[PDB]
Amino acid sequence: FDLEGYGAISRAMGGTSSSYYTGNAALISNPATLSFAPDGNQFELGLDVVTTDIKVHDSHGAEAKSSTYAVGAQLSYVAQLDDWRFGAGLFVSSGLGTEYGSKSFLSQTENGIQTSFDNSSRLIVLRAPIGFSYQATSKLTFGASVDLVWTSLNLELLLPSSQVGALTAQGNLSGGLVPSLAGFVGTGGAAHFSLSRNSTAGGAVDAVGWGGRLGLTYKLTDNTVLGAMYNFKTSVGDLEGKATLSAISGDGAVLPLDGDIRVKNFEMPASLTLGLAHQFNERWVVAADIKRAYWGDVMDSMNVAFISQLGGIDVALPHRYQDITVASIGTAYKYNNDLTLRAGYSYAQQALDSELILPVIPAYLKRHVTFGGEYDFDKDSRINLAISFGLRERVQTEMLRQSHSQINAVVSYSKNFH
Repeated sequence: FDLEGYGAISRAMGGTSSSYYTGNAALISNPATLSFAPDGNQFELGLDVVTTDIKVHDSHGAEAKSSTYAVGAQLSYVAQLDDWRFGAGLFVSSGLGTEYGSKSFLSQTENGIQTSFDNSSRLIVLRAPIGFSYQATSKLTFGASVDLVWTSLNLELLLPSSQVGALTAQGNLSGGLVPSLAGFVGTGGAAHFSLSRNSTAGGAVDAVGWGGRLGLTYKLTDNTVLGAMYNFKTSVGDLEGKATLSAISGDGAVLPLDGDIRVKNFEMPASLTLGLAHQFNERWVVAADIKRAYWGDVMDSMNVAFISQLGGIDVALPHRYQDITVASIGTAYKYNNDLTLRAGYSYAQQALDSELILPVIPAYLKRHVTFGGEYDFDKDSRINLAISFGLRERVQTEMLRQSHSQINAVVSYSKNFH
């Protein structure tokens, strides 16, 4: 979602972030970094663009071709008040997700009828940090940040009867409606969710949250820095909106019901990263961070409740223990006095599998490989660059094979106010 450091610049160097100037994006990173910022007041201005490519194939020529793009932004201004550095920003990750069309084997009944229903998802995060960085000694900086959050989810899932069957079997599905139209669907049917309503005026199924953050740094040597930060599991609230469940019979008939979803305990990971920035040269600077996503850490259940005039349906997915580890290294050579060149590789590696291959919910990529530079044309104006690579992956276990990749591409601009 954003466990990739973030920063037009912190993206260029493998996602590294913990101990070196990473731009104003250190507000959602390590706010202690903001103390390595030029004097006066930096004003960052970022524009993100991701595209994503998913191929799903199984039981012969299953042909699910998704290929969306998303687009984010960055409006930030970190201001220096002596040893204090105050700052705030707006950050966007809008359009992220999937779209398969209503032509897919994903849009065929469990018995195999081509439905007109769509398979697609799209999320919109809206972080808004208020942060500070505090210079303390000639060797140690500290920073915190707190952010209001706002998420918006539209999605068009379809579940071939047997999946629903498995969900009732597990004890995860329930509700008035399950008995009632079990026979209308019938083994060989399918139910289909559609929370659309992107008109936020409607319901949209959206929520407000609160993230947190704080970190530090140590100049162990004069040519070596020592970063650490703990992102808090962001307390997202309930996603309440308006959706439309639609059961589908063996021969292709459709009952459209209209109600309200309430998604509960969408667990976001707390994370703790550590690393360093050795500088054995006045061009060659190199960063290396390890990150540990404190993932599954509460013993709740994500609870999706659909309530209609005709009764409720309800799904409860437990919070399995889980966690990931992103080893990220990055590099920035100074070709000249106006030019830095960055590159980075990073390898995430999660444990305990959790291989619930959800086509409409893409999975985090392990190997990333990123490049990028910087260029000055004003010295009080400045402009950063990055591109990263989601490296080819296979994941598969109903039987389903999926193979997908991602490709981020950022820009930002800092007009400095001395």
